[PDB]
Amino acid sequence: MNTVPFTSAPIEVTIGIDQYSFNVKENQPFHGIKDIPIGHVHVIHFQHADNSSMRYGYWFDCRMGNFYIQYDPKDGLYKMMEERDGAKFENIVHNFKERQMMVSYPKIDEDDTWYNLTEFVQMDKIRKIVRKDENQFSYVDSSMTTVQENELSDPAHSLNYTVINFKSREAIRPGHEMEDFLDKSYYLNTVMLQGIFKNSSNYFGELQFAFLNAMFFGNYGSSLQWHAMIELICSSATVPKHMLDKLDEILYYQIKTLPEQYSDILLNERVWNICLYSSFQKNSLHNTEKIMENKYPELL
Amino acid sequence: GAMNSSNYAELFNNDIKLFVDDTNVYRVTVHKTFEGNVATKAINGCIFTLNPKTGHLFLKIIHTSVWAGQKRLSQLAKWKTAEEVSALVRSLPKEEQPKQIIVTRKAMLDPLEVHMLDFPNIAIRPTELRLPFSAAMSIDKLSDVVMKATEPQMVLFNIYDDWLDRISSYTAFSRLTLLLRALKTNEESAKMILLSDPTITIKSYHLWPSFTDEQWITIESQMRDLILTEYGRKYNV
Ligand SMILES: O=C(COc1cccc(F)c1)NC1CC1
Repeated sequence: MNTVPFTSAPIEVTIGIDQYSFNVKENQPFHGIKDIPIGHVHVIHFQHADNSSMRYGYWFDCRMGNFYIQYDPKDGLYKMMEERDGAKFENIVHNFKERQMMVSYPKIDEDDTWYNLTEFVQMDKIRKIVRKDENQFSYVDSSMTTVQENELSDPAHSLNYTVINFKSREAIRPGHEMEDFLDKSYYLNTVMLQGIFKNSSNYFGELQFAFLNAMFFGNYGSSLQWHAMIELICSSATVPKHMLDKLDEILYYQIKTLPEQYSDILLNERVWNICLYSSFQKNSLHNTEKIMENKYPELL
Repeated sequence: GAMNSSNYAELFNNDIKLFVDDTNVYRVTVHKTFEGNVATKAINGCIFTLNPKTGHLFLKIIHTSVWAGQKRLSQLAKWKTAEEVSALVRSLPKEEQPKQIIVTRKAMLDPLEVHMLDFPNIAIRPTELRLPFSAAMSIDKLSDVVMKATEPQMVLFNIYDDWLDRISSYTAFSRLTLLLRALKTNEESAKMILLSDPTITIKSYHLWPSFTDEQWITIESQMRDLILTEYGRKYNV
C-alpha cells in the first residue's frame, strides 16, 4: 500500500481519489492519502471550492516513483511532484502517518470496481496520450482538447487519442465504400486493431481511459472518444467473441459507476440506442443492455 | 449547408454545380405470384444529374441486370447512385468538375460523401426545395431511352433545348420545374397541354415543343392553372 502525501491544503478543495472524494476545508490539517492499492493506475483530482470551473488531476502509478502534492499559489493549483530523495520521502511520510493526518483510501474488500474500470489502462500508454515526458504522472483537466478536436489549438496541452472517423479514407476501402461504411469490421480489425493498437487490450485501455477522463473531468473530447470506440465495435459485423464479452463487462462497470445526475451529458442517446438496438452487436451486450435499461430507460 | 429559397440565385452563378436525383434509380412493378403472394419485378431506371445553369443532363441508365442477386435494393440504389456520380466526376476534366453536388434527398448525403472522399473540395449538400425531378420519366424521349436500354448507358441531353438562346438560366430552370411539377401533379393534363396543338412540333434534337415566346407564356399560364387546379380537386377548395 502506497501514499500520496501533501505539503498542506491552503485552499478549500474537493479531492477525488479514483471513484472516492472528500472535502478539505481552507487550511485544514490534511497531509494526504494513504493505503493506496498497488497494482493499479490511479487518478487524484481537484475541484476548488471557489471555482467549480476546471476539474483537474493527475494519473499516476505508485510503482513508478514517490509522488507528493504541494499547492502552488502562483499558478493557483494543487500540483503533483516527484521527491527524488527516497529517504526524505519515507521520513516525511512516516511523520505524517504517526500524527494521523492522512485519509485512508477506502477500499471495501468485496469491491472490484476500480480494477474493473482500469483493467486495461497502463501508465505507459496514458503518457503517450498525455504528452509531458519529463513527468511520470500525467495531468488532465476539463478543458483539454483532443488531437481530432484541433483538426476541426495549443498542441502541447492536448489529449492525443487515436483518431477515429467513419467517413475517412482510412476507414473506407476504395471500391468497398458501401460495404465498409455499413459494416466497419475492416476499420476495427485491420486498420485499428491489427494496424494501430496491435491488440484488443490497448484498444480497451484507451477506451477505458477516455471514459474515466469524461466522467472525472467532464472532458468533452474524451466523451466523444469513448463513444466513438464503442460505436466502432458495435457497428462491425465481425468482432472476436472474447472482445464482445469483455466489452460488455467494461461498459457494464462504466454505466454502473457513472453518477446518476451526470448521465444526461455523459451518455449520447444516438450512440447508445444504435449500439443496443440497431447495430450488428445489438444482441451481444447482455449485461450492458440490462443495466442501461434498468438505470437509464429515459435515454432509450 | 442546405439549399432553400433564401439562396435560390446561387444555382445560376458561375460555380459549377450539379443536382442529383435518385428517385428513378430503383423502379419496380409489384404483382401477384401464382401462389397469391406478392413479388416485385424491377424495370430499368436512371440517375438524373443536372447542371441547372447549362441545362446539361447526364442521364445514367440503370439496367435491371445490376440488381441481379442483390439484397436490400432500395439501400443499394443509393450507393449505386453515389458510385456512378463519383465515376462521372472522375471522368470530367478538372475544370469541368462541380464545386458542389446538391442531392434532392437527404438519404443520398452519406452515400455520396463516402464515394467522394477523394474530392474533399467538392461540397455535398441537401436542399429544402421540393423539386419535381422524379417526373423526368414523364418526358417521353427520356422515358424511351431508359426503357429501351439493354445495358448500362450514359446518355447526354440538354433539358432546356435551345431556351438559353432567349432566356436566362433562372427563367429556364423555373420553366423546367413548372413543367415537371405539372407533369407530377397530373401527367395526362400536363401532356395534353403540351401537345394539344399539332402544329407545334418537338424537334428531333429536342425534348420539348418549339414554342414561341408568346406560346410559352400561354403554356406557362396553363401549367400554373393545372397545378392550382389539382390542388383544389385534391383539397376541395
Ligand atoms: O518541498 C520539497 C518536498 O516537499 C515534500 C516532499 C515529500 C512529501 C511532502 F509532503 C512534501 N522539496 C523541495 C523544497 C522543494
